Amino acid sequence: SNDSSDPLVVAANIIGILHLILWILDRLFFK
Amino acid sequence: SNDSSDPLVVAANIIGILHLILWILDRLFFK
Amino acid sequence: SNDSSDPLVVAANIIGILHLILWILDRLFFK
Amino acid sequence: SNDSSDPLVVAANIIGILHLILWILDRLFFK
Ligand SMILES: c1csc(-c2cc(C[NH2+][C@]34C[C@H]5C[C@H](C[C@H](C5)C3)C4)no2)c1
Repeated sequence: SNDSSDPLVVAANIIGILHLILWILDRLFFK
Repeated sequence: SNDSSDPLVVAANIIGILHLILWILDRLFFK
Repeated sequence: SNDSSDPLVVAANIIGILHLILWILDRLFFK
Repeated sequence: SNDSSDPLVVAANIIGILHLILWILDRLFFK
């Protein structure tokens, strides 16, 4: 079942997107 | 149709590239 | 054997995750 | 030929790795 798509690929994309939420927030209060 | 390639993979690459544009800009005015 | 999954994909996810560990730590002592 | 592996996937991993080289350098001179 994981042959079609591995959880690492899905998690990787999710992790990167989540990072943007936190990094973007910091950019909002940039100095 | 999405079996060949999922939109998450394409979006992930696009999101990462876009992040660089914003992060790179900040690096330009580094201090 | 690498046809099923290339090491680049696995390494890419690992590299991104590792980056978060270092970047997250910096955010902890943010100023 | 690109069916086996798309250039976007390879480029994505390369782009992320390259980002670390620049981001890591900044961390070296952290303040
Ligand atoms: C489908 C097949 S391979 C495949 C795949 C995903 C990745 C990692 N992508 C990242 C995109 C952004 C966000 C994360 C760090 C890097 C920039 C690389 C995850 N590497 O390969 C997907």
